[PDB]
Amino acid sequence: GLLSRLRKREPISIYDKIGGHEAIEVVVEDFFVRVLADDQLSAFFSGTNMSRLKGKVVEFFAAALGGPEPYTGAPMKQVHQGRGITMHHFSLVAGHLADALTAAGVPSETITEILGVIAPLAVDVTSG
Amino acid sequence: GLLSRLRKREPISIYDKIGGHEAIEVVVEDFFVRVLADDQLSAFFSGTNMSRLKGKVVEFFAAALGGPEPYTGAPMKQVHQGRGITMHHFSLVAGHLADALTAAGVPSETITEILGVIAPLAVDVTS
Ligand code: HEM
Ligand code: HEM
Ligand SMILES: [C-]#N
Ligand SMILES: [C-]#N
Ligand code: NA
Repeated sequence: GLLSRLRKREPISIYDKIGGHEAIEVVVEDFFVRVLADDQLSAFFSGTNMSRLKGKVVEFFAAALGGPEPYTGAPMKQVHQGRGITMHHFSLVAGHLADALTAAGVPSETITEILGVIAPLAVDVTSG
Repeated sequence: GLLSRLRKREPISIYDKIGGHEAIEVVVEDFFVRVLADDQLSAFFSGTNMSRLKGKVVEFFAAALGGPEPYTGAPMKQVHQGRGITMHHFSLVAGHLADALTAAGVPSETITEILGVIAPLAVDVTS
């Protein structure tokens, strides 16, 4: 936990400074409200079990940002390959994530930092 | 509230000097009376859930004006996209918001300041 980590002189992760698992859950739920309300994006999710997807995305984001929870989903490249996702769609999704973070009161500098973790994933997510 | 914020030595926001969230609620009500009575604007809001929109507008204005709570709604570009809103329409809306602020007793200088915050948003809202 954050307390145990501080006793061990480990620096505070992005996961911990934004509020850990509960913060991420709330952000991911809001993120998908936004993504599914966006008609440039909704159709990508037409065949998707959304409770399941959100579960996996919480796990992925938590792990990417320094959380201790395992990611129990499939590899990014495999999942996204062939879905005709361009950098335009990736960027829109990134926008909605930034919006969800903003809505949750995450400081803008920390959102930028998170975007810097997430942006390089576009390589695995997009077709081009 | 403003009291706790001053104790922290935060400078007084536009939000705080106009009376905070309660003042903005009152203005936004009157604002939309003006907008929906305007024949050049009202059809845009045909079938809109006004109650919901109003809460989001209050939230957006509060945040834009330096208020404590984040805006949690859709960004201005996305929400206004594909509506064909012109600078003419935006100007009318801004005019209606100015008149609502005036009617609420907000000093002219502060309405001018608020319009300075609002005016640059025309880039996202229009065309
Ligand atoms: C921001 C970077 C992104 C991350 C971290 C991410 C993460 C994930 C995760 C964890 C899954 C679940 C994998 C599994 O089921 O094991 C998934 C699936 C999926 N993602 Fe993404 N994703 C990202 C971007 C995108 C974008 C930009 C799109 C399209 C606009 C997209 C569309 C999909 C679709 C359609 C699925 C499949 C759901 C299903 O199985 O039907 N993702 N993604
Ligand atoms: C003056 C600056 C403006 C601000 C701050 C503003 C703010 C907002 C907000 C907060 C929303 C709701 C977003 C959401 O649902 O998450 C919205 C939606 C909307 N706005 Fe504006 N707006 C502005 C200008 C305009 C103008 C000029 C028009 C048309 C003349 C307009 C017409 C609409 C319409 C039709 C909606 C959608 C309502 C619905 O959901 O049915 N807005 N705006
Ligand atoms: C991917 N959500
Ligand atoms: C826009 N109301
Ligand atoms: Na695939």
